[PDB]
Amino acid sequence: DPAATADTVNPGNKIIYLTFDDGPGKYTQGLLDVLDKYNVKATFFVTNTHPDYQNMIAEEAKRGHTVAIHSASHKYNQIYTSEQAFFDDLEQMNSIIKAQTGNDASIIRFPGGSSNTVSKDYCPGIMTQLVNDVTARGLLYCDWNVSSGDANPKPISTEQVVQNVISGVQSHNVSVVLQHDIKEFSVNAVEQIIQWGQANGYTFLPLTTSSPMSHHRVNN
Ligand SMILES: [Mg+2]
Ligand SMILES: [Zn+2]
Repeated sequence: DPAATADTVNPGNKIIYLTFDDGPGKYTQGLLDVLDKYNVKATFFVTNTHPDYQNMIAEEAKRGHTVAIHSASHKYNQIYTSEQAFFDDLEQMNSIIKAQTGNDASIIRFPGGSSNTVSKDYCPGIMTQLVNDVTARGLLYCDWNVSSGDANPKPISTEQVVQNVISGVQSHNVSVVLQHDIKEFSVNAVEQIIQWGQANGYTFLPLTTSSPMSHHRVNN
């Protein structure tokens, strides 16, 4: 029930929240350098899939970005077998974020989105329970309303990612863009996306606890 949660703060008009899933990884440092070049803050929904880059979580926070939870294991067949397994994994990821940044996470992004149906193969009904359990735990969750197309099993070109994000943003006064910073071709699109947005009156912001969240329909 939306009635039970605090109002969010209107962020203004022509807003873009660039967000990045599945990292950190080998391309994250380069992405941080690009964001610094344009003085833009973003949001990272992190995993422990590539623990050789775990210190990038500390760097993301140090540089002013929002560090949020995606999943420690990012294994659907583990985290979606029970509420208990999901939160064991979520807590492991939060603990790494605390170790690295000094702070707990406040925001999460469910693997597959809150709208995913892959979780039906492991626990029917679990997403309906988890959106309520995450809320009861004082956590916020965010899906997205602009696809970059960078999740396709066959990669698209950097130029196609640029065009996908620029065209999707124009559909929304307030956009939450999904990219994955573990994909080199998609990271390499971010510079042109920022150039275009800044030249067209858009403001890039990081997600915070007072931001409006983007929520999909829950399908499981
Ligand atoms: Mg329960
Ligand atoms: Zn993911």
